[PDB]
Amino acid sequence: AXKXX
Amino acid sequence: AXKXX
Amino acid sequence: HMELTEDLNMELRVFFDTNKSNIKDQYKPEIAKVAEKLSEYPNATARIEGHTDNTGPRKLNERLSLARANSVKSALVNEYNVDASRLSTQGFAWDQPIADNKTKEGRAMNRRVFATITGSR
Amino acid sequence: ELTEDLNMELRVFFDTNKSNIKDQYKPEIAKVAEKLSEYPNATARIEGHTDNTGPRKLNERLSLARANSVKSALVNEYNVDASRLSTQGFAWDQPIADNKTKEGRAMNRRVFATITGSR
Ligand SMILES: [Cl-]
Ligand SMILES: [Cl-]
Repeated sequence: AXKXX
Repeated sequence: AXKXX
Repeated sequence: HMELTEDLNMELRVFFDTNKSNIKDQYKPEIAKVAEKLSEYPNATARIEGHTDNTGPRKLNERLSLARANSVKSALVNEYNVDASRLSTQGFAWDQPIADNKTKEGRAMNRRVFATITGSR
Repeated sequence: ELTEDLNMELRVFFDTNKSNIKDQYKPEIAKVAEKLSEYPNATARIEGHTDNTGPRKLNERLSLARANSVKSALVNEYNVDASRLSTQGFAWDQPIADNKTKEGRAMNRRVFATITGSR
């Protein structure tokens, strides 16, 4: 469920 | 100047 | 963002009486529509080609076939204010039959003008 | 006789881990809908993507959710018939830019919809 960047 | 048919 | 294109393709068929190159009112509605689509597709152009059946002098028919193509162009240019630079005309005399010249029906079919409209927007 | 061929390419972009459609794209989507209404035989191929960050499974679902979000707008916000729209997600398998820069990742978080059809 948790991407980042 | 003159086709027919 | 988004890209969009619409390609137009259409063919008009006009038929004439023997040794006649006049546009019969029977095809005016057909012509009116071509003009409308030429308006909807400002970049659209037309390749107008006239023909004749195989009766009569060769030269008479070469001139008659062209006269028939120019008659349809004149309808678009004069009656429908279409830009003449968008319409090309050519005569093929009796070189491109679509029907039997030995029959009355075939000759009627050969006395024609075929117009191909193509364009994009 | 006559025919008219319709070809469209719609591109929608998303923020990280989101599948919501920004207002800036709404107008484009309305244009697509309009054309789909003018060309009843036209269909749309909606494909979603993600950048290379995060879990594989998450991106598989997210990319699909992104294509479906664009379809949902079309169907519920623009009266487009759902039966005429296809959707699919490709996770991070089809990048259009390098994921090593923030601009490239921005470009990969998207949905491309190709509309085709004649009348
Ligand atoms: Cl006829
Ligand atoms: Cl962007």
